[PDB]
Amino acid sequence: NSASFSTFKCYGVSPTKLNDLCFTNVYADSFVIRGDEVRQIAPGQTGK
Amino acid sequence: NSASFSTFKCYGVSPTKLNDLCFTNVYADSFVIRGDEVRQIAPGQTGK
Amino acid sequence: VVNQNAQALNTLVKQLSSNFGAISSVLNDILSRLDPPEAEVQIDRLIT
Amino acid sequence: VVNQNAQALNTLVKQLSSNFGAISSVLNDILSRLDPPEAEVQIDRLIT
Amino acid sequence: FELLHAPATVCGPKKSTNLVKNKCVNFNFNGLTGTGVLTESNKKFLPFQQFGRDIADTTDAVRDPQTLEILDITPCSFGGVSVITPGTNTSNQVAVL
Amino acid sequence: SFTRGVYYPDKVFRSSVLHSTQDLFLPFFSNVTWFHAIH
Amino acid sequence: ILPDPSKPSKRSFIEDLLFNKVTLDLICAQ
Repeated sequence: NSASFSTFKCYGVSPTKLNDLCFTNVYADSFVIRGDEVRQIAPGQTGK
Repeated sequence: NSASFSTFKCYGVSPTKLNDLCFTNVYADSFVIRGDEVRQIAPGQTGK
Repeated sequence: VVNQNAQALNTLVKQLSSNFGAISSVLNDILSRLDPPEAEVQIDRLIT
Repeated sequence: VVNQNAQALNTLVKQLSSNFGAISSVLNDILSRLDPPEAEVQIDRLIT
Repeated sequence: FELLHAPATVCGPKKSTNLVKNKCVNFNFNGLTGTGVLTESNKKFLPFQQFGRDIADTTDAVRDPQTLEILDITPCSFGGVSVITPGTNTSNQVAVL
Repeated sequence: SFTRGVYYPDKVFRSSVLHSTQDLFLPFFSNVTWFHAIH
Repeated sequence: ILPDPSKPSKRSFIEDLLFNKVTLDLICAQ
């Protein structure tokens, strides 16, 4: 509901269904990358 | 062939076949965006 | 027996009216909307 | 009976020479040219 | 826009070529391509019965968008090629059906 | 509504051919609200 | 049941009766 995020893209599940599912475990990762390096986070990408 | 435009992507019709097709109920819509929302006019996206 | 072969033949003809998930059920107007670089994706669904 | 017994067996191996729309008909050539992340959908099509 | 159901108003800028009658020629009416023979037709269309289809959803009739005439779409003769031979050991002349 | 409320779903003419078509229609033998708007 | 010389073909009195009962545009669309 918050609009403060400028990058919210995922293909595993849909955001609208996050309130109707149970996860049984949650993993949270924190790291810093460059502005043009956001393309490297999706699973199965080309690069370094 | 106009070089003034910066976005000429069509999601249902190839641009080279635009003149070779005759349509019906052709409708025109116009609005403005902030500038970072260009990727959200795909058929099914996320955001605002 | 004569009707059964006719009924099977007629039912085969009806299946040409289904797009099998493509944008159209007719091959004629698909080529006039998609370039051959990307026409392979849509036609392949109809082929299968 | 000997003939079409041999024709059927010959056809099945001969079906392997066609790429079925994929990049190549050799599984090893797929890994040597394109990475697995976007190669698992043509190898899946080869299996089908 | 909408496709292939409503009468076509916005249309492409190509010349209005003269019609060829009663022989196998290509046709293109409101972006609808095909191959067949156009003939003058019975089965009077209603004023708003523009297009036409069949069991296989293949076009069988169409109206001229410039003249109030009703036509039919019929694909002309075709078929396979078959060869009758008495054998290479016999002769070279053959029959084709 | 014994028999009333049938129209062509599309603009395409057909002549005793087979083609499945689903569209909104008025069901037969259904109760309708007959209004009498005079005094 | 034997063939008769009335009709031009050698079809019999029961064969044409059998030929008329079972039957096979619908054929043009195919």
